[PDB]
Amino acid sequence: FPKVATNIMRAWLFQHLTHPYPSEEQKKQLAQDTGLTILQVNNWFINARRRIVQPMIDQS
DNA sequence: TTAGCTGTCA
DNA sequence: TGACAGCTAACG
Repeated sequence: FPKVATNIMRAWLFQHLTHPYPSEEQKKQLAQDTGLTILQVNNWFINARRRIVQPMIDQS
């Protein structure tokens, strides 16, 4: 929900459109850089992939 | 058994 | 768009 939390999560995503699956090291590092919880970080990407990444694939 | 994906509500 | 119950794939 934090406006900042979105930005930090958006960057890594588009910085890894081919491998949008972070590691346990990056998951916590994102959580610390956002203050969110691990579960919050986990769910965000899973939603982001099918709402940000996948739609662009369809357009190709 | 855990990471990830689908379906889905407020 | 952030939640989580439920199903699915990579026997210890």
